[PDB]
Amino acid sequence: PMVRYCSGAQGSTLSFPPGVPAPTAVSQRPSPSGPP
Amino acid sequence: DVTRIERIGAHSHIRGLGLDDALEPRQASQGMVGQLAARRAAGVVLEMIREGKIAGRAVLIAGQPGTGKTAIAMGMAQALGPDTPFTAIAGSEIFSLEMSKTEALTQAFRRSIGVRIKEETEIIEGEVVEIQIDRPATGTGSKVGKLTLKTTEMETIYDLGTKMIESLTKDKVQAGDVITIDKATGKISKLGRSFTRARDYDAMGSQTKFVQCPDGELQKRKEVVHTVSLHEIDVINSRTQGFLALFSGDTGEIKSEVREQINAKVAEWREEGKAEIIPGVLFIDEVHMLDIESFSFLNRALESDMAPVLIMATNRGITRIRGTSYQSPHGIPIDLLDRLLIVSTTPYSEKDTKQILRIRCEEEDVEMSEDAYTVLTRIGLETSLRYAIQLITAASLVCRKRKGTEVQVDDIKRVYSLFLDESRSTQYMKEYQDAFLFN
Amino acid sequence: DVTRIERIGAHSHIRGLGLDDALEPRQASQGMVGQLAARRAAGVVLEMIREGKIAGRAVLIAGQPGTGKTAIAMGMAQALGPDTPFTAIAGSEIFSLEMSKTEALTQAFRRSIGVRIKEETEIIEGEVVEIQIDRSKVGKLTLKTTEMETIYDLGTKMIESLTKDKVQAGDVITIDKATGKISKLGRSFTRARDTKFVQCPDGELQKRKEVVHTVSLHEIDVINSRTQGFLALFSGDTGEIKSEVREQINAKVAEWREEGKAEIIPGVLFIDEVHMLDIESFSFLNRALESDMAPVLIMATNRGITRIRGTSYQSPHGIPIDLLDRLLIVSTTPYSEKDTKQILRIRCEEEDVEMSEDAYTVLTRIGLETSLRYAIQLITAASLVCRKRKGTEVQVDDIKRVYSLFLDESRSTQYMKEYQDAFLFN
Amino acid sequence: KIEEVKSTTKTQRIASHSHVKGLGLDESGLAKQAASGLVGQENAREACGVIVELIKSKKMAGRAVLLAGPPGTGKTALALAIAQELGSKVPFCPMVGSEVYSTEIKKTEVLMENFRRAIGLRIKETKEVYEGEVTELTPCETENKTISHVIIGLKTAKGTKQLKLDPSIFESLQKERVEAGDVIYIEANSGAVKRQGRCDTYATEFDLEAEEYVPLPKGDVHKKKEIIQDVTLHDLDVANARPQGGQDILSMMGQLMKPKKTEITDKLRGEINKVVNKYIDQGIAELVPGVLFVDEVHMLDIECFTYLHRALESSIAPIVIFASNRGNCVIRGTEDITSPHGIPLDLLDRVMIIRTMLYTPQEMKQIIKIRAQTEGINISEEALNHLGEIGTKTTLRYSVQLLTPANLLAKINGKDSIEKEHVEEISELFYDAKSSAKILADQQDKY
Amino acid sequence: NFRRAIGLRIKETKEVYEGEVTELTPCETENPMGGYGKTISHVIIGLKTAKGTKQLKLDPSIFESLQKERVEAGDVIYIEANSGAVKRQGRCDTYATEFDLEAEEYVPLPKGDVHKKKEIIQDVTLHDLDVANARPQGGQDILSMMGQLMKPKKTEITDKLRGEINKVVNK
Amino acid sequence: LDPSIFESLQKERVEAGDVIYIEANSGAVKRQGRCDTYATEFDLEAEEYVPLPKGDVHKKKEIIQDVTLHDLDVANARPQGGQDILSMMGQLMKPKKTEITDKLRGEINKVVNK
Amino acid sequence: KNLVMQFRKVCNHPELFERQETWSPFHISLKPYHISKFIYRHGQIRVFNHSRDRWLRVLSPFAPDYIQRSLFHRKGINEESCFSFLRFIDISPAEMANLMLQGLLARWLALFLSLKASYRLHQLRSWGAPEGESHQRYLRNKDFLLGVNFPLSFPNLCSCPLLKSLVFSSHCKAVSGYSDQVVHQRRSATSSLRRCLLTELPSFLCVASPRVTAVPLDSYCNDRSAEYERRVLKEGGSLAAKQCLLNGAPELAADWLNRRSQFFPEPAGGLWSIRPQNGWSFIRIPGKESLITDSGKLYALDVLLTRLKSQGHR
Ligand SMILES: Nc1ncnc2c1ncn2[C@@H]1O[C@H](COP(=O)(O)OP(=O)(O)O)[C@@H](O)[C@H]1O
Ligand SMILES: Nc1ncnc2c1ncn2[C@@H]1O[C@H](COP(=O)(O)OP(=O)(O)O)[C@@H](O)[C@H]1O
Ligand SMILES: Nc1ncnc2c1ncn2[C@@H]1O[C@H](COP(=O)(O)OP(=O)(O)O)[C@@H](O)[C@H]1O
Repeated sequence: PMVRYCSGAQGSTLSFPPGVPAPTAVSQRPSPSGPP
Repeated sequence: DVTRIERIGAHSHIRGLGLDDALEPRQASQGMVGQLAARRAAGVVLEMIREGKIAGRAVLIAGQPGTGKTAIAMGMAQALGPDTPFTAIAGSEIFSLEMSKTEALTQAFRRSIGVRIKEETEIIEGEVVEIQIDRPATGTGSKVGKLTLKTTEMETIYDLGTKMIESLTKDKVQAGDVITIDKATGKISKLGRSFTRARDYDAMGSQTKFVQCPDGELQKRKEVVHTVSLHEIDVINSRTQGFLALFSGDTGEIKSEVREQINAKVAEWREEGKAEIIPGVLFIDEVHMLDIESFSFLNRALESDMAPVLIMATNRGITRIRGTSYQSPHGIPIDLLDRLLIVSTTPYSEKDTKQILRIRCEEEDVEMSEDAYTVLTRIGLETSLRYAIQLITAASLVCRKRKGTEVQVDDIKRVYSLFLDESRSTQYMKEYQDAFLFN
Repeated sequence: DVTRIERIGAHSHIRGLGLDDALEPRQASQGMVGQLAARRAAGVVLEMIREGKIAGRAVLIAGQPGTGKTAIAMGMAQALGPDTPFTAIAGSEIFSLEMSKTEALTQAFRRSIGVRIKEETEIIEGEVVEIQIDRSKVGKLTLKTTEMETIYDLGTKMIESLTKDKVQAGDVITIDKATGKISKLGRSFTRARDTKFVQCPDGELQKRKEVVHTVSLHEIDVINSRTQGFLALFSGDTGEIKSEVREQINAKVAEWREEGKAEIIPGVLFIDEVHMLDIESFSFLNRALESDMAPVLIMATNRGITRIRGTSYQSPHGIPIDLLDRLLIVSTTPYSEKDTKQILRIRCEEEDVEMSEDAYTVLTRIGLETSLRYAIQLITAASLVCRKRKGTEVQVDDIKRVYSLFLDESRSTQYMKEYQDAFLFN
Repeated sequence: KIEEVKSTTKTQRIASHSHVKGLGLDESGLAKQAASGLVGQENAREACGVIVELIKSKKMAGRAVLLAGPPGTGKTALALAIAQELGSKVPFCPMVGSEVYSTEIKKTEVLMENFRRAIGLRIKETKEVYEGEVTELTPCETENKTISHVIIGLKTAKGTKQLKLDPSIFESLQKERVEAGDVIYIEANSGAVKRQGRCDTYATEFDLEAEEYVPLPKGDVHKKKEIIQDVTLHDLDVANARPQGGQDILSMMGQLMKPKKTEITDKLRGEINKVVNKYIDQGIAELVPGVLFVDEVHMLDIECFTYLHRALESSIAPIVIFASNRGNCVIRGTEDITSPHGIPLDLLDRVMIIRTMLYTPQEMKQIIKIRAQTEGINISEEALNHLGEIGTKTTLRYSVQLLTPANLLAKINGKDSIEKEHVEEISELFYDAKSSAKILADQQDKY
Repeated sequence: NFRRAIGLRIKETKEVYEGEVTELTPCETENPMGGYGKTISHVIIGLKTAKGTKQLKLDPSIFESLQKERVEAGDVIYIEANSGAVKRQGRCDTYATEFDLEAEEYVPLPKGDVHKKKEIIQDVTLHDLDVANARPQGGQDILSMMGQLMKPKKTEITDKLRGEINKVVNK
Repeated sequence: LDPSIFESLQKERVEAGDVIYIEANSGAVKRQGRCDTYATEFDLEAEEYVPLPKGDVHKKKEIIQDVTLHDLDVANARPQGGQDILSMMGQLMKPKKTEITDKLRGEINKVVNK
Repeated sequence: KNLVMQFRKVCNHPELFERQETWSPFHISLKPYHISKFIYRHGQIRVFNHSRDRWLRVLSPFAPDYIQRSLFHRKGINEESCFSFLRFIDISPAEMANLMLQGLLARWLALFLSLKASYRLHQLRSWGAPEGESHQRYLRNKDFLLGVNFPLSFPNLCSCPLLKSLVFSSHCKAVSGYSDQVVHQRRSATSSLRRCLLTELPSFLCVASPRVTAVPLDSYCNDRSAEYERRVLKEGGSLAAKQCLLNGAPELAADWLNRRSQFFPEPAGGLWSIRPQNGWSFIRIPGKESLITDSGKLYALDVLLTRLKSQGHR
């Protein structure tokens, strides 16, 4: 059940075991309307 | 070129009492000159301070204004060195609003006893090659993890504990940081990044100058000596988490039940060999400012085995003891004056006065002609010494304004006409007497 | 024997202002002797306090030093007893660094007038015989007195009290029923096998007790000052309690008096050494004695026509005429030989020390020559010389020894003139 | 074959009264000529011989003495002699008269803190305690969830237990960050928890951890012991006025804020007196009423001298020692009034005065000898005879004060002992109050 | 007043990354490491300002602070480049029309690049250093909060704080 | 009742069968005890049982309150204690009398005129 | 001196003769202060004047109605009024009323949110320099919050990494001041000096304790509702007020309950921000070094064994 953070030698990495939600979901811009 | 916080003060040329190893004063040495009787005597009390065998000792340095009383005291403060506590207090400074007069003296006393503690611990000092932190999905929630560390010679892997993990992540250590961990305490400390990771990185999560990877063995010991004075041991003990009051000045009137407990536990730390109690000096400069209430505390504070040596200065004749109408020598009550040794300073000759001005120009980086020193010596005998001392700077600045390399007699005649002696200002105040207020 | 906190101090030999039912003093009783005029005068004041009908009535006990003006005030404090307040303070005790000098008198007055109430209370008491609990929770308790038994079902807020205070079979407990506090009293003597031990309570288990209670008027002023104001009764944090709060608490206590919900119990403010209140403090006493809830003010002083503090003016007793005009002065005249001997007898009988009749005679000469309080101190020291000598009784040579060891102020001043330039500042 | 011996640390420091070890009386209470560090003062020592039996008798309250006599006559040395003669267990409370001028509390109340500190009390406090490695830890829930109990499993070399404890103990365990494997100590009377780190069994479990580790506790988990506490009535008075006991958010924070003094109410000293009387009735307590030594009493304010009339007449008060070095002064705070010793005649009845008196040359030589062999120094008889002459010329304190400076000069000069050639130099380097006042009166135009 | 009349003139770089956040893409490796479901090698944050948009690659640990904040696409945010702390200012002024009421002060879009740098010269008296050490402002300690809710006061600063400040400004 | 009076019933720990005093102006609420018709609900419970009131459910007076500008100045100058005890922040800061500014008294005057 | 085995035991170690006790302060507790049901019911001015205390609040200028009416509904083209500064501090009229009428809890929560808001204000204030806030006129909201502009203000001191080292004495680190520190290597026995670095004070220097530690003097009362009020006080007066002192704000409590689930959690703010050198309790367990320092023989043995270990001898 161990989520793991590797501050690795060449670069960092966060890791989730299978079935943990990996709850860092993406966030994006759904496009707004034009003029007020 | 660059200028530090301490600069050319009134006593910066003094670097010790200028005694030889048989305790005789040289005519001019370590910046002090002339004044043989009082420097010799201060040598004996300086040796008594440094011997440290006996508590409750008081010395009064006495004599005319501008005759080296403060010079001797601020001089033996250098010969005693920085490793042993010397506390300079003007007698004005005990008049607190956070605490009584007898408290402010109990602090000035106890701030003048050192408790020298040598602390040693194993430290781990390396470039961080990696950190692994493992966290359970929810559960009981205990984290676990590993750290890999490197020197220019060596490498190892540590399976971390729980308290180490919260310190490493609190201090946000990352791969390529160089760190120094106190293995006895779990405190991290950070030196900076190693140079090697200019190649692979993110958009900047930290920025500093880089530092070289640490050398040699990964585990090394460190030694610190702390000269923690008794007053700051009382403050630390006065309340839980009291540490800021050491700087803030916040604690008034600390409990007697704390002090009498610290006086026991510091004796135990001496007998355990855990700490070196070193007696210091309290220099109560201008002590004629103490109230008779404060002097009566000095009668009886000065008799504990935890009392420092104290030194006092005064420039007062028969005068009324502050807070009373009673006249006494030095403005000090005979209760205290009976309890101390009086070191008496002497006015200067021409030879000594010239020689003081000559060591002063050598500290200020000033060149003067022998003609200029001659006139300035005459000025420093007709007027006080402190005026002649001050004209050296003004004459060097006037000389520099005319782009001269060496101060001449006419630069000093110029400056003497420009900045007044007290005795000349007090004379011109007679011819404009109606124009000045409240004569 | 063990020693109390309270030991044989200067006035500890006095246990009342010794008087007949007719307010005439007998020569020596209840510990104190002589002063027949001032004891009769103090008896009349003690009856004014004990009756309580007049507010702010005041008396000044004045006389030469060491003539019993503190003594009769202590005899009066003992004869007044518990249950009516008596606040002793010294004149210098109002000079707070933390609170106004004028408020500290306002406060001291109000410590000394009680408000008394009585309240009906439901108390259970008994040996707990058996106690049962099970899962909310349900449970059942039994109690026994010397004269009855009961079984009680328990409500949830008793379950969370009998369990919380670890009550067990064979304990004796008192329960304030309205609150559920368990005041335990150890274990019963029939379960002293396998803590104090005690006999079971008598009578019935549940008593409608009536509790009398007394609260100082100041102590109502302080409970009203903060979130837990009552700590400032003890801690001394009670600085400058706001006068518009006192104005409301007096209005509230007045309507409790008129409705008969409470009764005010006027005590004594005994301000000792009065001659060193400032003229500001005497001005406060001039007006503060003129209100329904002013207590009886007893004042003591031992000064001639003297400069009153905070001023250049001289006045009798070191008190301004503004205040002396508001009070009755009782005058304590100095002792005869026979009274002085008799004071020394009662001090000896309080200290548990014997001395010969000639020892009492020379000690009386010393007492007349050197103003009495010194001769009382010679008793204490002379009887310690006997104990070092292995003597059973103070003889004249024990007194003449101690009289040569310890000086009175007049001989000490005479031996100060042989060294007049060796002592400092004169 | 070989022998070795070791020592590694400094002594106690020498101090201005450290030669005084007791009054130097005989079995009859007469003064020996020179004993226990003191010499001379036979009347004042015989008098203090009565006073040490006065303290030890316990019967008396607020009895007082005034040591009176010129500067250097030994008044504060005799109060120190009394403090040694009583031993450690009876409290001796030193005070200087100018300590009453606090900036936190009234002068008229600093005296009461000093009085109440001088009445000592010895208490057989039974403490009952839980200690062990925490092997299990669980809170038990109840509706508004709230905590009703905590269960702690504790382990020691002698066994294990699993205890129901109050939620105030759980709040304390959370405050102390206690977890399984931690060695802990709890005292059930204070409700107070101490963590000691993980048990030594876990010292191998990590390569790098912040913890100190301790051996598993011994004896049963639950046990009770007497602490024979020494305490004073002041230490009861103050500890209730700003309470640091208990475990709640408030008491946990009165332990952090600036420790200001406070004007303790007379009511609290009343309720404390009732509580210590109950501990004496229960046989749990012994009272040890001791001594308050107001040195330099001549500068209490007249506020304070008039308060002492109420304090010395208390049935509770300790025995009191005053000292004064003063003649017919003005009394402080009065500006007009003059009286012997600087003390009001109104207070000067309430004291047994102990006259202390000037020294013969023979007593000065004998004090200077006893002092020299206390400062740890050897002095030649011709040099000690010369210090005796300086005693007759000046004062006992100046003559004593030359000793260590002369020993520093001797070891600089390479001698093992003070020769007259050393003292005769130190006398030229360091003036005294009399000789300095001559040059300071002659040169009075320039100071 | 003696300590007010002595000034440091101390100089340093300020660097900050700021803009409207147009995306937060937790960016995965092609495969997980052994025994793991997925791995994030970096977050990509799509900051925008009136000069342009640029993606910043960031350490995966930044997401465990963006969700301690309440950062969502269309906020304006900043990151202290020397310290890696991310802070939210509020929804960008671009969205101020999307409700008739919403309970936040909408913040105007930054101008200049997403990455800002300057050196700045800061002048402090040694008395500012006396005060800031004598009464710390770093808020999240119980004694910092109690010291900030209590009345402010001047306090009798020790010669030791003067000594320690002198020993560091000389460094 | 408004919801703020109900919060006060809930702070007084009131339940059905308790004897309550409500004041409709002040919004003051006091629990006085359980009604003694429920005094048999358990044989011992840690409550006081009061007899059902021998008086009107609803009482009126035209009271005529007296208050002074200094009561207003003081009760508006410092932040109030704010809670009916029922708090412990109010343990830390002891009150003191304070130099109420002439600018506050300006607003108290302008409000009393209103 | 004042059998033979008792001397031998004392020569070997005094722990053989009298074991050093775990000393702890005397724990006195007094009877609680008894307040009658009568004084509790009728004698509290907060209660018996509650109908009058309402009018002190109805006539308050801090009522949000009068703030709004004083602030925006003025008559003069220019006109002085109080609360004008509430347009330039961030504070709302009802924030000012709640902050005045709801006591030191509302003060504390409003402070914790102002600490948060100062970091948002600072990075605006220090970079938004060009053009102007509108038409190069109008003061904006927060323009009177100037205490962020000092170079040494906590937001700027956190933003610029250099000054953070001149403001060294933070409130929960036991810093002694600066010293030199010397490091020794095992290989070659060589050593080097680190010049002027911060030091903690020695970890053992807190050793005083009160001789006596009394229970806080509680008040007891003969009334069911008075018992509930003291039970609320000994619980800690409310969930918010307790979390606010204990964890630093009720947000920091809700976060601290799940800092368990985070890699890089922030510091706790309340009493749990502190870890004092001994823990909060005053008991003085005898440290294991007291074995070495109580016996002359065991002290002599320890210098022999530390030598013999370093020589490699069994
Ligand atoms: N013996 C001395 N050697 C060197 N400088 C001296 C000596 N005596 C006096 N001075 C200088 O003269 C000035 C005044 O002397 P100082 O000791 O400070 O005055 P004071 O005697 O009144 O205390 C200082 O600049 C000091 O350095
Ligand atoms: N009438 C008395 N009966 C017994 N003792 C008395 C009496 N009058 C005075 N004393 C003694 O007075 C001593 C204290 O001095 P006191 O006379 O009360 O002082 P003052 O009158 O100045 O207030 C006590 O030891 C007490 O025994
Ligand atoms: N009788 C004595 N025997 C031994 N030492 C004494 C004696 N009298 C005085 N001293 C010592 O001489 C010095 C002066 O006595 P001290 O008690 O300080 O005088 P004072 O009463 O004026 O305060 C101190 O060092 C003290 O210990």
